[PDB]
Amino acid sequence: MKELIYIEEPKILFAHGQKCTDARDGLALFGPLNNLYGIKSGVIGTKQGLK
Amino acid sequence: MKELIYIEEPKILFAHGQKCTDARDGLALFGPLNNLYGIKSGVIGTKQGLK
Repeated sequence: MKELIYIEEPKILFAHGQKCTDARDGLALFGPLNNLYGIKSGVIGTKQGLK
Repeated sequence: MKELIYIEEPKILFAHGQKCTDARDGLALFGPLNNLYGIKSGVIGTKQGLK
């Protein structure tokens, strides 16, 4: 037989120095790294498409 | 002796549809017309000058 070696799943850091393999799970529980006060979004498109 | 008329003071609109001749008083009581979630301020200068 021929050996296959497994690499440990990398961890991505989130807010408060917390680590988690999953991005969605870690982000939903610990939050993002920096504080964005708000997203002032600009919208361009059809008036029907704005709805 | 010559005539001298007076014009009514102009009013400026604030939040909640409220009007006030002054701006400092108008903001101090009613606030601005639109809401900015936050101001992300970037600073360029010396280390001493950032203090």
